[PDB]
Amino acid sequence: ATVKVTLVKSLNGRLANHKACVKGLGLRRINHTVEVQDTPENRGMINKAYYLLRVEG
Amino acid sequence: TRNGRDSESKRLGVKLFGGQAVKAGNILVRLRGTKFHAGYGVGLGKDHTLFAKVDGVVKFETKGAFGRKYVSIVAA
RNA sequence: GCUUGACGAUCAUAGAGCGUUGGAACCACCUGAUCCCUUCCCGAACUCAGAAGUGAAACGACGCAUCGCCGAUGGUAGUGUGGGGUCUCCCCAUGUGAGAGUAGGUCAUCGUCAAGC
RNA sequence: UCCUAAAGAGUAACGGAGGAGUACGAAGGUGCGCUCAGACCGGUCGGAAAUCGGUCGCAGAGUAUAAAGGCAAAAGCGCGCUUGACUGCGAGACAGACACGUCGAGCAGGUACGAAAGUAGGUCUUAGUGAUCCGGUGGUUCUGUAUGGAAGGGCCAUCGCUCAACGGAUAAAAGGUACUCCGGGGAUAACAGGCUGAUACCGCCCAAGAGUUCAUAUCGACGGCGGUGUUUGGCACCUCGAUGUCGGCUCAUCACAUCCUGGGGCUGAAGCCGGUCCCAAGGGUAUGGCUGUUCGCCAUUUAAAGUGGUACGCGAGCUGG
RNA sequence: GGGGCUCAAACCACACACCGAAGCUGCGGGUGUCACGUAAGUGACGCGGUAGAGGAGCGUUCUGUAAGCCUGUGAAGGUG
RNA sequence: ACCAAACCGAUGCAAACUCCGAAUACCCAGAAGUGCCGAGCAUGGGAGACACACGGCGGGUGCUAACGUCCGUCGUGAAAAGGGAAACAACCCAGACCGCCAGCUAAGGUCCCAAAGUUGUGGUUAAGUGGUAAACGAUGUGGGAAGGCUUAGACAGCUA
RNA sequence: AAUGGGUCAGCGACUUAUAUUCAGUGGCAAGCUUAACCGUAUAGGGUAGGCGUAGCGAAAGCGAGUCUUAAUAGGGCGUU
Repeated sequence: ATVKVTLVKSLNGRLANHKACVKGLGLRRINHTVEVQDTPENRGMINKAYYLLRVEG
Repeated sequence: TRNGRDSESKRLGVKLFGGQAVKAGNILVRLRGTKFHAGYGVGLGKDHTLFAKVDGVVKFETKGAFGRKYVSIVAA
């Protein structure tokens, strides 16, 4: 119902779509953690940018 | 023998894809001789341009004998 | 409730082929072309007047999978993204995923109106 | 017009292929009608073939023209009438830097065909073209230098011609410079360097073959795999506010793919000789006639007159043929 | 890269720990923007930069302020 | 006893072939949240630019040569320091507001130059392979599948 | 291993005029403003002229409309 993601890799060479996904999750910099709702449209941005994140829950 | 010479690439193809709201004069398909045929409220101009005669949304139905692709506009 | 017409929906799982069967109503063939009408030359098409005959042709309904056409599952190829390698090419993670072929289907399914049963 | 073009558009090359600078008064409009092409089998001029009778047929024909894409409501084909190849426009889009360009329902006025719904603002579609300024011609409601007219101008319709370097410098446009000058450039060639190795050079893999036999003592066709940067290239990365050629002289220095000298193996090595292949870079490794020569060809020697890298070593060391 | 390395200081696995940046976090400052705030007043997100756009300043000389004020108990300049 | 289109079957290949046909990307609609407080649009004021480079992927040209050259698309450099790759615009990690003799990490690393394991368990490797490389040639060695020759006494070596 | 500079101290490069456009800031406001020139002269006078209050049309013209047009239709431009 609420999942928390942590940005653990940089944005500095990423595709503009992937970094738009990270920005649309609310993440601002490395080791920054938000708590986001586990809607299926939040999980799409979590899954596109899967390689930069740390998705605990 | 010698070899240059192309032409200016006439920008053909599908404008106004298959769910889009259309007004009553809009060009549907720029076409080089009827890939897509004229359906319910669409017009078939001189150079086989499909245009809209009424409003509604584009259908793109594959209908009937001869396997023809029809562009029609459903007033919805 | 079925049969024959007409009109559509859908365009082969609806087709082609082969076989059986339909005449009283319907339709087709049929008789004759004076008269309308027609033949780059026609009453063999188009047209009129029909009612002697025939369901042979055609058309319709029922059968058959040899032909055509549909067509899984599985795998394979491709490929988005991320990473590797021995980097003119592949591999791994993850998402996706055919064409072909194989098993198997199919001798259609619907609707409106009109006469008959 | 197709490909390149990455399944929307678009997309470059002195990349790969073809075309156009028009035709048509019916090859346009409409109404009605109709399918093409092909095998077959048919011999008394054509004999595979013309004219047809189409059984199978099963879009492969045709389309004014290149290619692509489309065609049964055929957009193909025939006939009858005929001018919609109309005038005013024009909702709205497509394309798009701009100038241009593309499609178009509908409305008004008049017409074609059709009995009538209706179709008709050219052609199956996309090429067939050219701005402005000058002039020419026909209208016009406009202007009309005191006034009435004209002249000239304006708007509307139209022609030229030449801009094919086809967004068109002007009505009108060839050269030489080794006598040259200036401004820039390593945005760009020659030298050398750098990347690459097609080419060149040196090795190796299979072994048809010849070597009188025997593939490997020596070669070795057809093919293959490499090494070196050795030299003709390809590129244009450094240098154009200068890195001054070829050759000779003088002086070199390294490599080894060894010319001599040294050590071996095999042999189709009796011995003098050799052939080939390993190991070895210590030291040696001509003088001349010709030509500017490097090279080369000769003459005569030597144990031998090695092959290459060094800005094709070396002109702030010489020469300057 | 060198020294050097051979039950490795190489390779293939797997494990746990550590180092490592101007990255993150802590602590202390400054600044931009936005929102709040009787305008003290905090918060939140920012803050590499060439051409270039925009904003805000320092200093020099002259004129007004200035017949003022400073200055021979010492100006300007020069050097610490 | 030569030769033989065509159809029947088997078998391939195309950028300018297609009975088929993706992944993606593109267009539209509706939605949650995030957006640094905006992102998009429009009208104006001022520009600069209009020689790009290299790398990955998808291609043309070349010799699937070149730090060759022309396109598409990402990334970086230009215009970006820092750390790593010894040195090394463009490769990897990461985007420097300022101070700190604080901590944790990324890429890359942990014997000594030089900060951190002479760390642990199980192997492989004897070439200094690692720490340059192809056709092909080798009783080099580790592992895993299989055949038959296998005490009526096998594979090379003595008493017709 | 491209250019440039031996060094120092002085000097050495976006100005000015006139027309204009946009922003900011003021004055007046359906109006605003003067130029020459006059002036006991930075005052005051001088509103000629400029721009605004209406547009459309190539123009005649007509005007909250106008142009095109056979059209009171369409469409272009305009109108608290």
